[PDB]
Amino acid sequence: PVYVDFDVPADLEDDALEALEVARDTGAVKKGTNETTKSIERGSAELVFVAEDVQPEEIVMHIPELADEKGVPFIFVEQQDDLGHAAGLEVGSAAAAVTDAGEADADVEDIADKVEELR
RNA sequence: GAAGCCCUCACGGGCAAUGUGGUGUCAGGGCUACCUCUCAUCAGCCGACCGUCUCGACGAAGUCUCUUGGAACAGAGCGUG
Ligand SMILES: [Sr+2]
Repeated sequence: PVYVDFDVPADLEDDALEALEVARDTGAVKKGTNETTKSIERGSAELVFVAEDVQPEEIVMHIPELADEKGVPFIFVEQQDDLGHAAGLEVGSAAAAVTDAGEADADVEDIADKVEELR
């Protein structure tokens, strides 16, 4: 909420999670705020997800600005456990990063595009 | 970066991407590229001597004479470990 600066429509979040699921099956994805953080720093990240029900918020507060000064596009998910399920985890995930999609590159592109428009 | 931990005989359950586990800890470390090599460390297995304290077993040689005395464990004489 303090790091969130725009609401994402359930529909968009839907497409993003699906795109993320086919990303792990095909391409490569990072699970965890730390791994997600290094990817954004090493530049090996295409799309990073960030849960919105993260408490404490400090764990993810840095993702937004870090992503901006790195061109890396990012999107919010209303729930932490979905992101983890989608990321293929048996647990939750405060943040996620698609380290190069996989037969989803097309979708990822649009989502990023759609997001930028959503400001 | 799930390669992990806990409970249960098992089935199964719980924990864990807000990081279990690997690596590492100033002879700094890590990574990339090399040489060599380990007996350092950490973990676990086995597992005492001796010594000290206490307890216990075993363990030599007179119960001879006279006198005094209620009593010899005394005096005098002979004898022993
Ligand atoms: Sr959780």
